[PDB]
Amino acid sequence: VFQVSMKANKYQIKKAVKELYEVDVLKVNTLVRPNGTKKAYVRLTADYDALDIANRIGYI
Amino acid sequence: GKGTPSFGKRHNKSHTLCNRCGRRSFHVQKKTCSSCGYPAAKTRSYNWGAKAKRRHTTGTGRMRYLKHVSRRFKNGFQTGSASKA
Amino acid sequence: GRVIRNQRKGAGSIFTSHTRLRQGAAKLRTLDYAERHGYIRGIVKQIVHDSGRGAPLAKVVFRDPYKYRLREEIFIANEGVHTGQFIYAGKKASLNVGNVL
Amino acid sequence: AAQKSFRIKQKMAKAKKQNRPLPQWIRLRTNNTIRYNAKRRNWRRTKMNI
Amino acid sequence: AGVKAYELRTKSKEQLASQLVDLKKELAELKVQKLSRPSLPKIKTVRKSIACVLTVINEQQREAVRQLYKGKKYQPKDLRAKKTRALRRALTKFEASQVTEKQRKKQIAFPQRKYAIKA
RNA sequence: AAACUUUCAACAACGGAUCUCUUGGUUCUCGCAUCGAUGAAGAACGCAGCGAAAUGCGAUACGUAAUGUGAAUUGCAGAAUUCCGUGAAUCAUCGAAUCUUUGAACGCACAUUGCGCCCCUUGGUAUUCCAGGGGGCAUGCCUGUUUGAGCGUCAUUU
RNA sequence: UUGACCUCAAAUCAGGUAGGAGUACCCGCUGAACUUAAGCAUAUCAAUAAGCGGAGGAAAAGAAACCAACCGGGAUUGC
RNA sequence: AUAUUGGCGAGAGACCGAUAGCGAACAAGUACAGUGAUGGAAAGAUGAAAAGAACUUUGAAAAGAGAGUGAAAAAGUACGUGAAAUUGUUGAAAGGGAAGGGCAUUUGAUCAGAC
RNA sequence: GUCGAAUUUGGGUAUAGGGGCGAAAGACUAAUCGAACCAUCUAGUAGCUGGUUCCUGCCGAAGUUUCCCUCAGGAUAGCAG
RNA sequence: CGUGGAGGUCAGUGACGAAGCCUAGACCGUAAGGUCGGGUCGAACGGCCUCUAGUGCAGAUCUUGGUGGUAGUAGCAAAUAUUCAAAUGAGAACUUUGAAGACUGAAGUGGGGAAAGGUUCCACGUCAACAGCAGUUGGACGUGGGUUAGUCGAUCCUAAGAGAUGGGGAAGCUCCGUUUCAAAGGCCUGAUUUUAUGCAGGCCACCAUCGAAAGGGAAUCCGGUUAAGAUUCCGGAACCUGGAUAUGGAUUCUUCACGGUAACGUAACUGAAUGUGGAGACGUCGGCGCGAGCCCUGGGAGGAGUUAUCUUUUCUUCUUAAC
RNA sequence: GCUUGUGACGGCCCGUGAAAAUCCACAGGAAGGAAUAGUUUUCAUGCCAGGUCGUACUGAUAACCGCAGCAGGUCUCCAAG
RNA sequence: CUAUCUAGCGAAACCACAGCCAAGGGAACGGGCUUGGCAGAAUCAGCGGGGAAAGAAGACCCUGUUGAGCUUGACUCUAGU
Ligand SMILES: [Zn+2]
Repeated sequence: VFQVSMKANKYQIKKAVKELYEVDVLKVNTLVRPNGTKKAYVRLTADYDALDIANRIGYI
Repeated sequence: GKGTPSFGKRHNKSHTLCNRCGRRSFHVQKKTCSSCGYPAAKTRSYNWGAKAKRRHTTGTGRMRYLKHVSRRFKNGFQTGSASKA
Repeated sequence: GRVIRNQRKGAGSIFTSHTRLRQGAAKLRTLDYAERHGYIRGIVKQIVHDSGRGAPLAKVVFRDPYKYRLREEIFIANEGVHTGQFIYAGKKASLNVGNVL
Repeated sequence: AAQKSFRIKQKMAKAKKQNRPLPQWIRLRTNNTIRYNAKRRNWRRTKMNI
Repeated sequence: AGVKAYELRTKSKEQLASQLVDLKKELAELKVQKLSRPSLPKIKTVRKSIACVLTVINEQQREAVRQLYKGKKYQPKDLRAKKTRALRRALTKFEASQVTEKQRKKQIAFPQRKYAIKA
């Protein structure tokens, strides 16, 4: 679950996650939140587990 | 029945937001702003609307570029950079 | 006073004509070159009702004399004209009902 | 309405951010006079007309 | 603290580019560790340092094209003078000092003679 | 005779007059000439460690660079080396920049955050399909250029 | 046949320029009525308010197809 | 040489002083009203310094009573002073369908002068 | 009362103030209609109504003349200071 | 006589208390007013000679603000109706839970939406204000969480209409006019693989664009899941469009399929320009046939209710999506 | 039986009850093709992608409009014995 | 079901000052003035005689050198033709 730029689309989000985190995106879901911000639901392939990546970033 | 019962039948907005001013004055079917005259090239303003023009005149906004022009005049409209005097 | 009802008709705001279902401009064929010296044979495809008038209209089909084309005409049907008839349009066309002379 | 344009939902987000009381520490400022939020708006009292 | 602009001027465009993407990384974990701790005023210094790096980078390529277009007419419009729309349209001093020979001869022959009146 | 009503005093209420103030207004004088397609004025949305507003600013976002002064900012927290300093400041100054989306507003649109085309480049086994980054594609008009149309028209041919 | 001239086009052709804002003061254009006349219509408000076009630091005007009738004056502007 | 309630920067006044002076001394062309064009307020003053009342006690709490700060809480963010209408408490007096007033004096309360 | 149609109704759209729309009531045109609303001209004019702020001293009227589209007003003589 | 301000003068008063305010206490003046004493208060203010005016209020259905009697009064009575107990709390007619009694009675007081609203949704804490009694409760207050799409919509088309352009009016803001007195535009295939697309060609004549979340329209279903979201997440199973692409299959020496008399059939089974046809694509009412869901009902396999008496009994589960 | 879909008919009209995008088919014969090998991607299977904005909730004797938590007004779907 | 009594909550109209009559005179119909009758605290539920009760600067009538809507062989003009 990521907070993404309002100007982004799902192609940029998929590419950006790959560059920053060296992980593969399976799908992207976007919703503009009621506070005028974009939230992204980034699902990794079964090759990767988000549990070991979320704490790699530093939030868990 | 022209009072309270008729007031329950107003649910279709005659105006929406205006791109150029934003005052909820873009008449939808006429496609013309009621307040700022949009989408005319000029801006609607009148010598009988003295109060109205005072509301939407130069200075009532951020003045994003015209503020600095006055001191730029004082410096002779100079160019370059200061040389560590 | 106030302007009167026969005065308000010229603004053409609500006093226009109702033309959603009207078939088309029921005109004659053009006088290009093939009628002023000869004729051209045509076929009646269908005779249909016209909203607004009480006279039926005919769909008369001709072959284009200058392109591989099947230009179709909207005539006012003569009483006696039937679907499948042959229509002759020219100067030397016979004196028969349905012909354009 | 449920189906809405981005202008409307964007301008509602602006009005949702602005809907909360005064920050507490501002009244502790030197030479402060603002005692509360005079532009607070609630959905039941006055309408936004957007 | 932050970065010193006068230190950024010495490095080339390749070293600044690494530093800019280096600072971009650093601000990214500051944002990640801010959401847990109550306050973090260090993010301010990194944001300003990125801006300083970007600004010093910008002047290096902007001067690179001034020297590329040095000594010729038709400079890029964003590198010309921003005096004033009216003043920019104003006639030059050479074009305002053009004079006809009919007046040029009169100026040479008959200027205002400096005269005093005492005696 | 109490109660109650009325009148006055003290004290206490209700209320915000008066008195005394004033970073405000008003009027008069003096001096100056400086918006915008190199994109104005205006509008929308955003930006602070903790701000809703005002004020400031624009994804470099209460700001960057440069110059001066020279130790603060302050409601709290934090940072201190930046303190005999190429250096604090919500400081002054400001000549370099950034300046989201719009707006005369300009690829076509707009009650849509809608729909194309061209140029360079990158990826998907790809001039053609999809995607990314960068630069473009309004109208009137002047001067110049180039490709043209007209038995309008000259000369030359064969 | 070829090369010109005239005229008219096209181009995301090279270079530009107009727009919009502000508009107290100026140059035009359009133009009322309230009112006064003890009514009211010409008249007056007023060659004004409103409306439109167009500039500057001032604008505009300006060096006589002028004024005068004197023993002539001598751009314009303002008092 | 003339004009100038717009812009910029100044100097002033037998001008106004918070219902005045610009509509606006304050987050004012704001809050707010209307579909709209437009319409449009209210609102300044603790103290030199928050020193903005530690602590005890009654109460579920708000608060009360003490204690304290302060030159002053007869200055407690309902804050300079703090009027009137209107109100409570105490004290005094009068009152058989109004009250209030004038001349004159009795009675009660109070009081200046003069010695 | 009418209730299968000269029916009921939503959304879109067109028609704008001496103008619209009217199976016609001067009806309706945003609780406003025998001429909507908003701003400006505009402190519009009124022979008419109402009000018009401190004390003491001295003096002290008129409702009558003539003219006036004059009769709830003015001008004029008179009365007063 | 009094008020705001100005020139002069009293080397005027004052933090040892100016101004203001209150005072059935005193004094002066016919009066306008003036003076003093006491309380409160905290920073400025007067006498006299003159100057000046935004200079004196009881009223204007005066203006703005404030406050009474009325008055603890009118009232808080439409929409069938509440009761007992426990829990919580300082406090319960009103909150929660249980029980009982009722109502809406399927063109509902039920379950979803359009317009509109904008966070009202959900959790936690919480009752100063609001819910015209109350309040521990709330659509209130404080703090937060929450809206996941190739398939649902918009996005595309056009309708009534709106509206640039080329032009024509108009002093002018602007009006007409949408194919009109326009040199109005763009797609396929070649040719060279100095290569960009110049150059081979032919074809095309309509003609900006905006305008419907109920019209037209490519394609997704079931089950599960949250405090709060789902035809959007998860699991499973699909389809559509666009684009690259190989194998199998199909067909040919009678070069581009066979079979059936036929209506026609199949797994395919070369077909450029051009032209023709269809679908998109359509009123309403009447009765009649068929389908689907529901309703009714029998046997059987389970569960619940009544059982002084009777009742092989009353209620309830037995389902099957897109493709 | 109720509700709803659908079919074939009938009645009715001086009313005869939209448009386009898009999709397919047909006629036509341009061109390209076969033998040690060719051709079809309207057959099947196999590969990749599908952007942007909306999506919570009420929808009304308390969330909309009526100065309000107002006996008013506000279009529609499902409908048991 | 109200009205009534209670707990809670809690307005408005209107108000010169007020509230017992007879007659008189008086702006020709007094609550107040004069002469009389009378006259005892504080009050509750009703009531519709009075307060010429309240609600509106009479919409009828008239006046004003105040209008407007409409009409026409009014006066003076005008678009169009
Ligand atoms: Zn506008």
